[PDB]
Amino acid sequence: AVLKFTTEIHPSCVTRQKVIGAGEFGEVYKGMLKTSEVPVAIKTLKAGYTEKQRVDFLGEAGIMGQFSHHNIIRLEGVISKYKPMMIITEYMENGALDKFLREKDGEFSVLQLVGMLRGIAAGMKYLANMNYVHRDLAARNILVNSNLVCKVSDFGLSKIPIRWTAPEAISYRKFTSASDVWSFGIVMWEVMTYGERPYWELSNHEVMKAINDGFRLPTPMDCPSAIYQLMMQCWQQERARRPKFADIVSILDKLIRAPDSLKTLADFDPRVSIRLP
Ligand SMILES: Cc1ccc(C(=O)Nc2cccc(C(F)(F)F)c2)cc1Nc1nc(-c2cccnc2)nc(-c2cccnc2)n1
Repeated sequence: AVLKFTTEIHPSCVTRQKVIGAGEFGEVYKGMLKTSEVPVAIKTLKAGYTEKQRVDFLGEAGIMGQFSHHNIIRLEGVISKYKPMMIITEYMENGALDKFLREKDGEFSVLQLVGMLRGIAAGMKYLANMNYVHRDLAARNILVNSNLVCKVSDFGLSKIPIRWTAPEAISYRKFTSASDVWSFGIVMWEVMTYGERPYWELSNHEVMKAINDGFRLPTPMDCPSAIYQLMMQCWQQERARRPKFADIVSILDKLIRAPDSLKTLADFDPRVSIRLP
């Protein structure tokens, strides 16, 4: 009953080409899939996996089959009847959003950046409504297609993402859609800075200390006032005071549909001073 919304793929339809990462008990590959070839990513469960690993692997496939949304990575199908077992998803030539933005610094309009955030928020609203808590929302877990559409994914830990994680999730392991909202605020900051490292060189302990003392990330350069205000509200210490994803999607949609609203920029706090006549 775990694989209700998933298609079973026969192994003869799949060609693993090059290793692109590490799974939990198997490699992740780039490959080709032939139905109706399309490029795919392929996570495998290799010989020797434990019962817990099998349960988690097939459960992941099952949950992924349930999702059908423009801003969630699409499951092509699963190989469960043969070994090794596989989870097969679409593949994005542009890759993960964090590396993408870092390699394309300054190349997009404010409206393009905000549109990426609206899509991420819409995907997160869907997950939260489906009662799925992501727990690792970060630009590193978002794929970008050739139309600039962002697809929320989960590639596993890179490393504990302290600086993306809400205080209550760090302090007492309370992961909810409201802690995902905190993470989404960090993702907003990553996007508007073209992939800067949150909190720069602060250590994990220094970040938590700063947050507990009330400090928050400063505005990115060239950032719409409305966008900075929204990310700041995602970082409220009190979980219940944060916007829900429905609120975030609504605001971002309204800002995009009235784009003059994005012309008012938050003041950027200069780190250096250059004196010239
Ligand atoms: C194969 C696979 C299996 C599962 C997932 C995945 O996102 N699972 C997942 C689990 C829980 C929740 C969600 C959710 F959708 F976010 F909600 C997704 C994604 C993929 N696809 C994938 N695409 C890609 C990829 C890379 C470059 C371009 N296009 C796709 N990479 C990787 C990858 C890289 C490094 C380590 N582990 C997995 N994975």
